[PDB]
Amino acid sequence: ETLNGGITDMLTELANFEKNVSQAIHKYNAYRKAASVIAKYPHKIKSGAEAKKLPGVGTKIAEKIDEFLATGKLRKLEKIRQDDTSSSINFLTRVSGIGPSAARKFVDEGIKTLEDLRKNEDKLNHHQRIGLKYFGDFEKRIPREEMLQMQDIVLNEVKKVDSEYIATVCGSFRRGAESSGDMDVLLTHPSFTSESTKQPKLLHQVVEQLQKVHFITDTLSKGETKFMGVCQLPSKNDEKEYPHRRIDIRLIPKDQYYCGVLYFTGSDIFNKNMRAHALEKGFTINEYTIRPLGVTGVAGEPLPVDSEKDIFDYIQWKYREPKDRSE
DNA sequence: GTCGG
DNA sequence: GCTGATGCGCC
DNA sequence: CCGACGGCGCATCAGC
Ligand SMILES: Nc1ccn([C@H]2C[C@H](O)[C@@H](COP(=O)(O)OP(=O)(O)OP(=O)(O)O)O2)c(=O)n1
Ligand SMILES: [Cl-]
Ligand SMILES: [Cl-]
Ligand SMILES: [Mg+2]
Ligand SMILES: [Mg+2]
Ligand code: NA
Ligand code: NA
Ligand code: NA
Repeated sequence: ETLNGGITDMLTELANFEKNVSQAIHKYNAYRKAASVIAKYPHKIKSGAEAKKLPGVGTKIAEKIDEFLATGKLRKLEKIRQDDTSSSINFLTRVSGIGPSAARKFVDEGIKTLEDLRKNEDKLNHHQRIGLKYFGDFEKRIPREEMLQMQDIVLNEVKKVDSEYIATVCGSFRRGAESSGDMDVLLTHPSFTSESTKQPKLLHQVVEQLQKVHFITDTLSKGETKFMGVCQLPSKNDEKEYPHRRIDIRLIPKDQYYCGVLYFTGSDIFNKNMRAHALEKGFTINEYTIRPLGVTGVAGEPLPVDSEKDIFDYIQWKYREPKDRSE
């Protein structure tokens, strides 16, 4: 039981319908902003009107909140749940590497279930095949206890490649979450800055060492600065194995560490809303820089940054600890 | 879907 | 190959 | 067919 749990689950469910079925990404974003502001609200919502006062709730969402508050359900969602087609499209998007577009296509050709995907593996790309192979594993959360073991493995192996590397586990882990959806690792090295890429293969050396020791087991995508893949803790004899887990590693210029760690710590909705506040203050924020906004459209050169807090400072936000950036 | 130019 | 658009994903 | 909305890495396709 969470305070306005009913409402936020309804809106979250509709968000996912819009993104996955209607391919209406802004409606997705609207529903999520509403869910977010309502989850922050410290009172029980008693009407649509009350909700309408909040930023990002308008007429239509207020009417839905009135309906749900009177009846305990939403007709629109009942119909969507009874629609086999919608339900298949939505389910398939949960496979890593099947987005809304591929899900729709698969369903159009009558591929609607996990069994159907295994029968039509030849229709899937490498990434999708891996998402399917570990589907059950990727559904499951990682207890913090395991995240700590995984961190120890990563930091130790990284140190063995070169002790000038610094690896920081971000995402929900950094936000103090008791369980995590995956492992996000921010990487820096003194040879890679906004000025110069001096050393080649900097990210590659880490990935290959983590592969050598059989921690990283599969690669979904890979470039010079981002690794997206799979890893697994070692297990003991006749102990059942650990689930395979999703891992993301991001290599950021050392001199842009605070912008990177801010981005990688999230949450996602926090980030979008911090970046949104930046815009209405005449700045733009990415994982590399905070820049002031001109007029021609263009951003100006990066502003100096010496902490996560300095970024909040530019935009008139009081600092938020990582744990206070979750939903 | 909402908000604001 | 390029530029630009799309589809996958990340926080 | 009021348009903006947060921003970008990697992979792949279109029209050169
Ligand atoms: N668990 C199973 C069952 C059957 N098959 C085989 C038999 C067929 O050669 C092919 C599937 O053909 P179907 O058209 O029966 O499979 P569909 O998934 O299309 O049938 P449905 O309409 O029931 O979804 O795969 C399989 O690989 N695995
Ligand atoms: Cl939309
Ligand atoms: Cl920085
Ligand atoms: Mg994560
Ligand atoms: Mg996430
Ligand atoms: Na409102
Ligand atoms: Na997916
Ligand atoms: Na991740």
